[PDB]
Amino acid sequence: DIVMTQTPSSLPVSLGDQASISCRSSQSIVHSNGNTYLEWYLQKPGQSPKLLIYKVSNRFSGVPDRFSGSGSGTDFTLKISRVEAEDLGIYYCFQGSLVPPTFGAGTKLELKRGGQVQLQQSGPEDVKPGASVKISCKASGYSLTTAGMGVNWVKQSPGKGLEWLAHIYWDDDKRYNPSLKSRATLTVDKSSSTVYLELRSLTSEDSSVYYCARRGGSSHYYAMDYWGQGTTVTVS
Repeated sequence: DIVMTQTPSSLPVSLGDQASISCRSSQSIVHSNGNTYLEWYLQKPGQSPKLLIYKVSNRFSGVPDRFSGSGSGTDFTLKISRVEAEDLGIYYCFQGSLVPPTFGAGTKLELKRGGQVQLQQSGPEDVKPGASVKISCKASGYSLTTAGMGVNWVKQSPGKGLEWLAHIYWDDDKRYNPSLKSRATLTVDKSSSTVYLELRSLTSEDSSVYYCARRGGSSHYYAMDYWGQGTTVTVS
């Protein structure tokens, strides 16, 4: 099992400053075919994460020239040349090359003090311990069955960071994270283009925000280029 290590935990900066974040893997992240799948995501304070960099070197569309991938092998570094007010948030590094894809611990960029594809998620669910939940993600602006498309489910707990939960593929290949102890079930409604995640036995540990994200094409190297706004699940 693979562990991403994000070196700076904090790294406060001032506007217009060089910024560098590092990520290091417990094993070589590379794939049987010619490829390291490593991504950099930005999460601004009140919002879902968003894709910055994929295939370790590549800027996703809309991402300004400030950002650069600059990694190889077991060691990768994201760099911002000139920091702007927009660039403030928590940065996560992500490996997609192995079976339980793992996120980095995060790095929070904060100011120094002084001197049309869309994914829609169902509403919040409050439930009692032992109960079950079914949350939905409705994709529009594209087709779930298009080659290369997939849907990842990722969970964010307070303080526990980002954790990968499950995946469904355009051929309806469904894979889960053994951490869930087979309590998860993915299903699909093709005509409504809606993917359903079901959690079977709930404890307070399962209380988190649940995001669904689209693994992009083979063009984006299966980086998650579009995210839902999240669904808050709360266990009494």
